[PDB]
Amino acid sequence: GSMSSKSPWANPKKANAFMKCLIQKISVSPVFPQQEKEDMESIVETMMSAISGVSTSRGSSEATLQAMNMAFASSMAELVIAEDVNNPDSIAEKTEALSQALKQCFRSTMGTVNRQFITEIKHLMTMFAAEAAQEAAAGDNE
Repeated sequence: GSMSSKSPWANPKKANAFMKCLIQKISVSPVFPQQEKEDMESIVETMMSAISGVSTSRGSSEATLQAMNMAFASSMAELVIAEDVNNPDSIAEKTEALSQALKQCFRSTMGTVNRQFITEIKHLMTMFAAEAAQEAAAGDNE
């Protein structure tokens, strides 16, 4: 909103709602296969496990905020890499859906249209996928 506290992963309570919001959108599987849902479910449990590992409930750290934020993007990026190499067309549709999901999820949580996280996530996702794709292309050379 006009004035809102920037507590993305800082507050697990809102983090859970934010994550579930994005997770459920993906779980809809309108274009992506339900196979990814099972992997995603494992990722969600792992991310929650990681949070538990970081702290039982009370505790915070800059390392955690950055590592977990990067970790969420990295896990999605890994899924993106597989889809990108196998079929980049899917990525275009998938990113459009994700863009919509991010906008709706952020507005439904923090209610802030900051695209700093979106830009960072997209940048890392594109950078990681691009690098991976180049490696995949190099591996599958002629």
